[PDB]
Amino acid sequence: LFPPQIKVAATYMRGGTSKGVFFRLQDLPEAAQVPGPARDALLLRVIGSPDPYAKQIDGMGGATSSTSETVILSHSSKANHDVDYLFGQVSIDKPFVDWSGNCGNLTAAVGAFAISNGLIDAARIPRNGVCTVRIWQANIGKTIIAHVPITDGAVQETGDFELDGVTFPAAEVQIEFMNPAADCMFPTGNLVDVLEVPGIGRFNATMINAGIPTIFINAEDLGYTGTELQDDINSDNAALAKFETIRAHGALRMGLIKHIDEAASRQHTPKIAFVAPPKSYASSSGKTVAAEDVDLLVRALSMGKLHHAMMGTAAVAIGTAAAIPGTLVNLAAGGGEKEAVRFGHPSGTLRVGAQAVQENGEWTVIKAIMSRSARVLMEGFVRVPKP
Amino acid sequence: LFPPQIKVAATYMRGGTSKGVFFRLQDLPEAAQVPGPARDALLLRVIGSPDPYAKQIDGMGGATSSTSETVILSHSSKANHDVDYLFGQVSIDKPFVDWSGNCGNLTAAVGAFAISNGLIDAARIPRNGVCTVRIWQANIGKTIIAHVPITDGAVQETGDFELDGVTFPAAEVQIEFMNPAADGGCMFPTGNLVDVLEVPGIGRFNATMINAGIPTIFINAEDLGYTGTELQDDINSDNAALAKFETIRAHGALRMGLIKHIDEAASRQHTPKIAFVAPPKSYASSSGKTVAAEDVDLLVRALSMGKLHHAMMGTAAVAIGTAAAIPGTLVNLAAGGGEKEAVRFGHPSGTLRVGAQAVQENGEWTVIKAIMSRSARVLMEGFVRVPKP
Repeated sequence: LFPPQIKVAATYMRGGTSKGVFFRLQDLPEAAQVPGPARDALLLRVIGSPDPYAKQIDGMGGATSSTSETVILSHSSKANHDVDYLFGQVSIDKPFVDWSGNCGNLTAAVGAFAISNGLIDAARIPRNGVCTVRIWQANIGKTIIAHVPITDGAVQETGDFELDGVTFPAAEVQIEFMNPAADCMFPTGNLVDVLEVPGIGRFNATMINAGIPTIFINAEDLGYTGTELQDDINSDNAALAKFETIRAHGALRMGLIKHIDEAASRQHTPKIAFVAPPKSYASSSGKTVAAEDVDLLVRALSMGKLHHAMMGTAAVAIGTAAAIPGTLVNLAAGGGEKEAVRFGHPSGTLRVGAQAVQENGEWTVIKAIMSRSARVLMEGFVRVPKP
Repeated sequence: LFPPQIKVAATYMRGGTSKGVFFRLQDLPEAAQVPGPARDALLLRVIGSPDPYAKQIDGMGGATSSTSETVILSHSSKANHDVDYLFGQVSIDKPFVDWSGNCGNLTAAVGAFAISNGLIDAARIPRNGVCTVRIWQANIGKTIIAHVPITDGAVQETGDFELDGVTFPAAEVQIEFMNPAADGGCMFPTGNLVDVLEVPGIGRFNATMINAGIPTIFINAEDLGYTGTELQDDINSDNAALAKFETIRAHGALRMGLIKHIDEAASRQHTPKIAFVAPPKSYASSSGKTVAAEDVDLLVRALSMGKLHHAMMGTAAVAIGTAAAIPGTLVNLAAGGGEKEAVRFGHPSGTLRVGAQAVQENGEWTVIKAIMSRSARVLMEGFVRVPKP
């Protein structure tokens, strides 16, 4: 006989409320330097998947969607970009890596990794200040900007900026998702649709493609209040099944898939989320989120479970939808023109800015913005058995 | 002024059904090279604790007891030992690292780490074959042996040996826990093979309390209304059940003499362990595989740090094998009674075989050793980072 494990240079990082394994493209084994089965098999093995035990005890994964994540970065040859970014959502249970979406939380870590690993021109890095990293999000074909603080020519990781869902403070990293609307913001052409879901019921829904394709429904239409924590939903098999059926049909209605059964393998996109007007609740850390602290409540699912905080991509979808009068998100937030919203999720709150402009009946959004943070947890070499 | 993070050389490994962060003593910052608050603070931050979110998203931990684990290894000064092993169980919710126990699953990884990191006399490492690593378990003062395979002067990590609860095969590493009975000491601190554990207002529970591998309270599944086939989802979302187990564990700790006041159990979470046992019965494991009644001698489920464990703690496996070898314990009786040189028990992830050699001496039981096979592999090697202490 059994050959030794191979070593692959890698960095394990927290970005926002997620953890991922990061690779320079050139550090991957040659076979994995192009998309396909060899790359996917390698990433699966690094993470510890597929795992019928659902624990990822034999890999780098943490057995949750927000800890079963891989990133491949390279210097970009594209005009006006520094770094090319591929995000792979590694299935816990299936031998599958999903490449259909971005990861918003890891974006801050992408910027930092790029700087620390020479993927941006040295001339673009100030000695002290803020380095603006232009990221080509290669999964979805979008520009994202990470403003990473620099001290003495190196990434400033540590700091006093707090994120709800991140245990310890770190340096603030401002992110900007440019032109988030898919090249349509509303695939159905409607702000709100009646989603026909065979076997479940009829649901008013806003389906938006900004940040990530997302289906928003009202909490009350599912018997929820919007203050739910993970334990209220993630042990409820019937409830989880209801959510998945809706997501599948939404995917079809959005024209993301050609047929309903594609949703079985395509778990990662679209996302499904429920919204509610402000209401006070204790977050997962025990801290009180007061109704006055937020504009609305949003809970989202990822890979079949209620997410512990909020996906960064879904935060973009929330901010963008809130800015367009008449979406379910906008209405949950009290209606009107909104240039930003702070929403309550299970771990606390998150503020996203998105200014929309109307001209000739159409709504456009130049960018959605939010702050995150990132830090290296471990750097060196991951090992897997010889492929 | 927010200084850069410090870097500490470390290796992240799977050992058995657990993951932990491993350090050579000499690689630690000076202040952390002795037991104390500086060491504990470093390890807490590496793992991502204390974490009110209970997710450990800001460290190396995986938000379960079997993935919130640290190990410090050093050259031994003990006669006939190669390496000293300290295990730190890192609390998820409190700023606390518990040093009162061993970790059995990580023992195979300890052997491998020691060989790979210059802690073993080169004369004892063959170019090819088996390196017998003599480990001084410094938490509990016991000898443990790891037979680590060697190829081309390096640890042979990969192989075809499978463990239930470990996703992928690897090289078999046989482990031997020498003289596992404690010197709340003695093999049976109450002096009885079975006791009646009185928990006023909660129940009366027949129990075997044994100190071998780790102090452990065994009760019969049926006395709790369980069958022994339970999986994590049957217990870990049941706050009533978890509270009941904790009260029983506290009363067992008091009865064993491990604590003097019942309230001490709140801070002393790591030891003793509590487990429940039953005769063989068929069930689907957490992976979906059927464990047939014929495949096992008994069923055992254990809790660790207030949750049903996903597989079995290696220390508790030693307690199971040892108790099973002593005729009349609840474990022995669940396995059909009589002398028993080994048992295969069913846990939530499948089965585990443990052998324990019990021999009479002066009309009293002695247990020479307990043995089992595990495996280990490096997951990531390099440097962990934390903000400057």
